[PDB]
Amino acid sequence: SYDRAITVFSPDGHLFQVEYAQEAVKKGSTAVGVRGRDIVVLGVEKKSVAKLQDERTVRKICALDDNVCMAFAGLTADARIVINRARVECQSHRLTVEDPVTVEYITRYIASLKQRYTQSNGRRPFGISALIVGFDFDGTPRLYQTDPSGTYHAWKANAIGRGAKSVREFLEKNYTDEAIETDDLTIKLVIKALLEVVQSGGKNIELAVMRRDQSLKILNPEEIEKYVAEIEKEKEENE
Amino acid sequence: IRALDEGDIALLKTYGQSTYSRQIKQVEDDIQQLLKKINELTGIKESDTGLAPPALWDLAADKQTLQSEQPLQVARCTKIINADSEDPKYIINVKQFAKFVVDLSDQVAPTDIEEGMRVGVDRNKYQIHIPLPPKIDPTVTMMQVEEKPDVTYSDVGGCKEQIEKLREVVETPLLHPERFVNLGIEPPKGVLLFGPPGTGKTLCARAVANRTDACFIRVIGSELVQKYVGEGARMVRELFEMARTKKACLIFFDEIDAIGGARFDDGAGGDNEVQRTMLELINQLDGFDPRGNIKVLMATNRPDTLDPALMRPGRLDRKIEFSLPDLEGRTHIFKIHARSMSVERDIRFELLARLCPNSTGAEIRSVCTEAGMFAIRARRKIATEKDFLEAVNKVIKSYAKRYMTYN
Amino acid sequence: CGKTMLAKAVAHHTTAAFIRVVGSEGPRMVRDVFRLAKENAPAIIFIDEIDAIATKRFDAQT
Amino acid sequence: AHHTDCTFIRVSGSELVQKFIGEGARMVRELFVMAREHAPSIIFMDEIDSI
Amino acid sequence: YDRGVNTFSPEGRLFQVEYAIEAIKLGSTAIGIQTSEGVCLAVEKRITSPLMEPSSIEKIVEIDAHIGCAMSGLIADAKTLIDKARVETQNHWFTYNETMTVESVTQAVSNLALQFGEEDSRPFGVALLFGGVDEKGPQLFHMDPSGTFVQCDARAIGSASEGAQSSLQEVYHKSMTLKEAIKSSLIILKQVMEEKLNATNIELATVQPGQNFHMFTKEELEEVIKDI
Amino acid sequence: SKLPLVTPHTQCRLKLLKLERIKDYLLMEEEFIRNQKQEEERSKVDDLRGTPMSVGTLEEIIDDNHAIVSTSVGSEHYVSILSFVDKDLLEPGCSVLLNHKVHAVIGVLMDDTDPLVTVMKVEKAPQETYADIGGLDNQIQEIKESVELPLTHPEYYEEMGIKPPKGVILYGPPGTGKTLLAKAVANQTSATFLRVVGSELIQKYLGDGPKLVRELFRVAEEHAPSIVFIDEIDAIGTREIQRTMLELLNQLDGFDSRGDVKVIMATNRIETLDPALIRPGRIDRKIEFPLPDEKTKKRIFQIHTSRMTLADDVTLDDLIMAKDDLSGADIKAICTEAGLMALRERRMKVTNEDFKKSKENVLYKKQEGTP
Amino acid sequence: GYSFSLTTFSPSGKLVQIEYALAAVAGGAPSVGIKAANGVVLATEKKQKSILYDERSVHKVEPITKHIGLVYSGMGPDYRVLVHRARKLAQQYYLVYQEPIPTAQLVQRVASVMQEYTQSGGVRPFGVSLLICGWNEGRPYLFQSDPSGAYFAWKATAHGKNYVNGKTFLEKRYNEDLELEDAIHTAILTLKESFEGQMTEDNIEVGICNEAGFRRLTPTEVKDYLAAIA
Amino acid sequence: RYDSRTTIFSPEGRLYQVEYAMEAIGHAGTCLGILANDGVLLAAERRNIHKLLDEVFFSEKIYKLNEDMACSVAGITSDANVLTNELRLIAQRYLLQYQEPIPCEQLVTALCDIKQAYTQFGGKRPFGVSLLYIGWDKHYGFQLYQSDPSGNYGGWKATCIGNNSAAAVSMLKQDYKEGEMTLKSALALAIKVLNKTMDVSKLSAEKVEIATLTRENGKTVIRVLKQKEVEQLIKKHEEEEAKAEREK
Ligand SMILES: Nc1ncnc2c1ncn2[C@@H]1O[C@H](COP(=O)(O)OP(=O)(O)O)[C@@H](O)[C@H]1O
Ligand SMILES: Nc1ncnc2c1ncn2[C@@H]1O[C@H](COP(=O)(O)OP(=O)(O)O)[C@@H](O)[C@H]1O
Ligand SMILES: Nc1ncnc2c1ncn2[C@@H]1O[C@H](COP(=O)(O)OP(=O)(O)O)[C@@H](O)[C@H]1O
Repeated sequence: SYDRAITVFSPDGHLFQVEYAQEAVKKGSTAVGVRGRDIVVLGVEKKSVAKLQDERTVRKICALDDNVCMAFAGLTADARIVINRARVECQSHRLTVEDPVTVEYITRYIASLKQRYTQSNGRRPFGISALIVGFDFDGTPRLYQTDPSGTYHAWKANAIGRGAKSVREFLEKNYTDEAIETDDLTIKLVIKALLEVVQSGGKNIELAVMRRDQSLKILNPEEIEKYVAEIEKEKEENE
Repeated sequence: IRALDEGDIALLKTYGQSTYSRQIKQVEDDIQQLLKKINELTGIKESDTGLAPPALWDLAADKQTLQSEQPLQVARCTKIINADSEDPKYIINVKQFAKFVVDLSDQVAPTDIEEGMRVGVDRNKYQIHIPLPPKIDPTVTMMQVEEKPDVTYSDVGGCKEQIEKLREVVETPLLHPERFVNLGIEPPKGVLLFGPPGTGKTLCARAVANRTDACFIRVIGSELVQKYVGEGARMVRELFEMARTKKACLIFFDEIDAIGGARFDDGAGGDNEVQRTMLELINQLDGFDPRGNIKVLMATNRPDTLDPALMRPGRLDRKIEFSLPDLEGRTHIFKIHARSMSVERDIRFELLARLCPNSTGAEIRSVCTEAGMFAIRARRKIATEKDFLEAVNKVIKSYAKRYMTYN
Repeated sequence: CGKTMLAKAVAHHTTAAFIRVVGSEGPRMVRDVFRLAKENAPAIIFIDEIDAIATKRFDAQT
Repeated sequence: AHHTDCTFIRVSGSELVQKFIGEGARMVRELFVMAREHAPSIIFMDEIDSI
Repeated sequence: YDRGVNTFSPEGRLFQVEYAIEAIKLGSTAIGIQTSEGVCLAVEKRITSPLMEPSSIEKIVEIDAHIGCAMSGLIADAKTLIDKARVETQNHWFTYNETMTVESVTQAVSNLALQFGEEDSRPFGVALLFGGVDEKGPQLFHMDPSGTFVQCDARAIGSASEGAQSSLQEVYHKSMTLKEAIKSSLIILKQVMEEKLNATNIELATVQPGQNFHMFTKEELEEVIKDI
Repeated sequence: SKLPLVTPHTQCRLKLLKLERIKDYLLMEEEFIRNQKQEEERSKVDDLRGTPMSVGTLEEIIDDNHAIVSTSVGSEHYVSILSFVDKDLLEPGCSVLLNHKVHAVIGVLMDDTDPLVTVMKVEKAPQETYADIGGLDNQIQEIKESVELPLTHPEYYEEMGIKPPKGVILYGPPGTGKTLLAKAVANQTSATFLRVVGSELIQKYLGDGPKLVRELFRVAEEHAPSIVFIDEIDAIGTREIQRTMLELLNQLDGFDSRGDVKVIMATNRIETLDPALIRPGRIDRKIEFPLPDEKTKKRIFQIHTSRMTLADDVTLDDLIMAKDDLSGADIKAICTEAGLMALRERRMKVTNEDFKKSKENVLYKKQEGTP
Repeated sequence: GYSFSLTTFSPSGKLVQIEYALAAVAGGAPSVGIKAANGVVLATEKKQKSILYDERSVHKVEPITKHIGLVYSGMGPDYRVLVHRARKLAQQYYLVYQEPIPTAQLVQRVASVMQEYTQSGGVRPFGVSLLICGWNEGRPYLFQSDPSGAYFAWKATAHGKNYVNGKTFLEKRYNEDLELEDAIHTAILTLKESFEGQMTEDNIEVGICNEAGFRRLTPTEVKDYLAAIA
Repeated sequence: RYDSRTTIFSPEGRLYQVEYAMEAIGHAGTCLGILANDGVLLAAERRNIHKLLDEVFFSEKIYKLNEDMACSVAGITSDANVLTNELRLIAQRYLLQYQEPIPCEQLVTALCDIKQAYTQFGGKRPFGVSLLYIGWDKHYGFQLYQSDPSGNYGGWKATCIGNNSAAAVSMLKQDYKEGEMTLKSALALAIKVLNKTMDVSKLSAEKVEIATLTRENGKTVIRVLKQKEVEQLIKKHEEEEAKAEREK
């Protein structure tokens, strides 16, 4: 009894289709999220504006809350679908619940949606993983990751996509146990990670910052290039 | 871009050279041609022949025997006419040559010649004079072990009950037939060994072969499985005949799962031929005619897969289970493997055994070896408990070797 | 209707040798019959009801 | 193949399939055996997309 | 006989949920001990990286202020089972005001587990261990994807459950104090499973009849580490 | 025998001097050979084996000097053995020279049968060396400890009482140098090298698979110090094919004593390998071949572009940089295609931009798929 | 091939089942529909297996509305279910908009239902090619719909057995300023070319749309055009 | 089999069926949205080639969603028809709810979302249609969008799909113009790319269908080009190639 399906198990017990969804996520581009001392930063790479293409339309970073934002890496159609579901869920929770939305609740909602979409015949699972950063952890920053297995986890800093194997080790190489003072330093570390882009140019990295109390903040290419220059100056110290 | 015009390659390979090009390529061509000249001058190398050390051989006896004796041809005997038993007459078959009616020589006797019997015969009269042994297939006769492995029962760890019960059948009746005969009991004649891979089944077979003292024949699945039909059955026939020739014999089948697969028909006939071979075997073990003093050993990793007729007692009388070693067995095998090494005297082996998960004896030998490589890579002439713990870690983590399906 | 009759009659009147294979009878067979045809220079090959093997090509599954 | 004076060897991908396991491997390896024994040569696989 | 549970093999065995037991096997282990002093659960995290928040992996959970749970297998299906157990306890207590017997919690979760070919998906590839207390006794229970459940005094589930179960069987008796049973569980998990104890990859949860608070063990493993 | 290895490769007079040294020596060979008994032994033996002598097969040996021999007509003859024939060199299946008239055994002929495995004996390792491979140092020490050190210096293991490791699997993405490392270790220790490519042991004939592996191990042990390489073991590794697996596993672990032959098995899909073939008892050494890092990539670029004429403007670092996206084979592809691109525009001295567009085009041809 | 299932794509992007339906089409009854300067003429044959079959009992040209005439490719029962659906759809449009259904719009709705049958894994499309003649706002319209759900406008066309000859015929035997009488003559001529065997009042039936109204020919008129003419 | 059902991934995670839908789009008639400012255009040459084709609508490729919205068609004919009807339905929903014109990106996302939902569920065949949108809205004004069967959508200033789509986008990136490249230059470039992609020497007027949106009175107009304007456009391009010849 090989896989051939979504709701049957291999003789050793593994469900192969969720693994195939994991591989489909692995095909996607890089996405490395972190949480700092107070702020959370994000940087997406491999924009690859195709001359006639205008980059803005694709919206590789999307915000669906009073304050929460990131896209979902993988197939962008499932990304837009889950974007619509996240909009609906966050607005409904804010309108219906006595208190506003929290990052844990929306992360659990997304995980449960993926699980309930997987747990049936004739229903293709969402082959997309995401990195959620929220503000209201009782006024603290925190980061979650969502996996098409309908699973959610809480990272201090995580990477998914084409560089998932690499950047994570990079994180394990230098994610400072000292909480990042001057969260601009954490943003510079994120820029250094984005220097490991699929094109590695660093001139088209789209970055977002949110200080756990602020709304969504977007970093323009020139000011992001300023942090890239600071990181390059730090790197040139080896002389 | 235009293609490389002949002038373009000319200038490409001319302008870009060093001022050395001509000399060193010409010198290389001289290398090649001088090599060929040396080869032709020295001639070809003498392939030679046998020709044992010169002082060992010849004597005029060699040529005298060559010019005096007869290069006898070999013929299948058949149908002793025995028309009057004063001169019996025989039929002979010279393979791919002919069939003759012949008589004995002045040397051989009628009692010395039987039907078939693969006799020899002269080259022009075709009179029969030599008793020759029957044709045993070479690919069957090389199967006899001819050399005992360097393993004893003391090298097998933990399986005291298994080795006792197997020696009860494969060793005790040969060593002490008196116990069985004076008590008037018939001992078992077939032992099957089953268990997970790497538990020591082939090691037990090696120990038995070392302590057998009788004719021991190993058997492997690939040996029996020929391409042509019936040929494997033929080899098993010859193998059992060979076993009958010996005064008692031991037959060992390693991984009999290769041939003993249960018979099935609906698969468009299935493998069938392998089933035919194992059917000839299932007859030879117990069919018409008593098997003889032939005690038989099979070891397999899939006991349930074999055909039920092969599991049947009277052909497989005693079935033995080699399970994963217990803590005491793990300690014992660790001792046994550590006997040969140069290690610390104070190695607390039972600690290592209780660090071991449900590890087969193959894993024990592997971790012992990994400690050996740790010591050697450290260039130390003594293996230490630290080396053993790194070996345990290496082996266990290697066997353990996204995985988000876990809890 | 006489396809095989008329092919046979043409072969008999001419110096040709008449080889015949029915389409219900893989590509190795086609190469073999063509090679056999080559062995006799004026030979004639006849395929009977070739439609079974010469049906329209699409994306084939099995 | 004609102009470069190298030998021409042709084996179609449809010819590669065969009805038995262990034959395509053998046939390809021995095809390159003829390729090497003929020395300067070109190997053609017409309709390699069939496999 | 591979499409689903609705097919019977010649030996009667459904060739779908044996793979569910094998899916129990692929998951990380969980240990449970039932003692007169208290019922305890131990759980291995199998932590991929220290950048992970170790508590984020919910392989040890609190069903209610009188019952905790550990489990092995698939984490999402386990979380669904845990959610049902919690809402069942909430509803039953809010309605009847009587404490939910842990066995009743197992019954409800098992009845959910019987919802793949019994109505109108697939078996829940996860096995659970419950440890709870009630007005009539402290209990430990185990259940599997098949929907069956059993009362156990010392149970091991997940990967390498055989060796840990053998050690747990050999060390267990009916008169252990919770301290000695806990310590035996920790030393067994240390020797067989991964390594020396640490707060990053192992978790403990104990339940006592008179203690509805602090159902877990947290930020106090230090006294263990030096004295283990 | 072969020529020495001249190890300048740039066109310099050092290369010349080495060459004319070699020419001097070969010319002395020519001189010496051009500037140019046992008739009793010959008159006895080579006249007893009166020409011509037929070639047949030995089947059985019955007496000290009596044996059964078949010939190409298929007939069977009980003949005598002359004393000069080495008895220990005679066994069933051996090719034997026979007197034409009286068919008497007059010597053993060195074997010229079993053609296929005779071809796969290759022994043609010397195209590479540990030199040709750069950066795979952990793998190098691992395989050295496993197979190379026991062959070169079994003294350490015998003194330690250690039975050496008896199986190695190499794994990793393709183009990482597993085959190169196997050939290189075959070159370092001149033990006979045996290579057999995966699926090629899968055969249509029912016996041919296990039979082929049996004869390959037979020839390997016949050569005694030997290394056997099975690349893409996955083709077999992942009843008949399982029976070939059983044959190989038993040839590894099973009865008899194997001795000195070492086994290297290379796979691209190690995780798909069946548990049986990965024997903890036999296969204790699994060597991963990761995609090369920055240092390893730099080493491979230097190794491959070393033999090419290079311009000054080539900045190797921008080629090395980005990530571990590719393997050594891809690096060789970039070097080769950069050579062709320099050739088209008529450079015999490749430049930096050549490598830049070469890596760009390779990355274009690397993988595919709709966005 | 990829024909046993209707709801899947082939590697080349073809859904083989619907061209199988189109192969069922053009294997059925031959028929030709042309557009004249004033009106639209659709002609189809009536030839059964045996003389017992009273052919007048089964009309093939059916008036969807007094201004719409409909002909099919030969798939009888599928044509009947589809023509019932088309009649009901035309009635819905006639009552909703209080105006008669446009010919192009009617064909659009019919092809929409056709497409509705081109999905799921337990149904099959009606392998029928539909020729629709109509009058709308003083303009004549001839449309063709096919089981794939597609529809197109033809000045002249034909389908059924031997349809390529009808295509060539309407290629060289047509001009857009044909009068109605000459249009019917062209239709019966291409019917003669496409059909095998002679025809009488029994063997053909024709429907003509004129801007005042549509009407199916009486067999006597069908013989008047087919016999004693051409 | 993996490729038989849309809900099964490859072991690499790729989906075969939507890929087959794109290779289907490979057969589609060449059609592009051209690069224009202060205006936009959707040229779509008709693959329909036969004398007796009536083309009574005079438009079968470009469909007007509203006087500020037009869409192109490249895919399965019936799927395209039902999809265009669904576009008009969704625009009607948005307008009836808000009494405001729908933004380009919102409508495009809505259609692509329902397409993805249809592809996601089992027992249903993915819509083998890719399409282009030309529109003007409050938020961004002139916009051209491209959408695929998978439900992916994006913004392109100049793009082409259908027959030789890769070649078309290639020469569009070759002689790419920006800024002062107004609507008339867009017509010229569209004529150039259509003559290059199509095999017809002296490309015929009836073979090509062109439409364009321009902001008149702030209420906007979408004009589908009639025969005459296409005629002198093609003739002017022919004499422009003649002028390019005159340079030699
Ligand atoms: N109980 C044991 N005592 C000593 N050595 C053992 C034991 N079990 C396994 N080994 C070692 O591991 C190897 C096991 O091989 P074995 O299990 O006999 O192969 P197979 O499973 O094919 O019969 C032996 O070579 C032996 O050296
Ligand atoms: N025109 C014919 N005249 C006489 N006999 C015929 C004719 N056509 C067919 N037959 C008979 O039919 C038999 C088989 O015909 P065959 O040549 O196989 O026709 P086809 O090739 O069309 O099947 C012949 O034995 C022959 O007697
Ligand atoms: N570390 C390396 N050093 C030098 N060459 C390498 C290296 N890795 C790969 N190569 C190149 O790749 C090829 C070997 O690929 P390899 O990985 O051995 O194939 P396989 O995957 O079949 O074992 C050789 O041509 C070699 O030049």
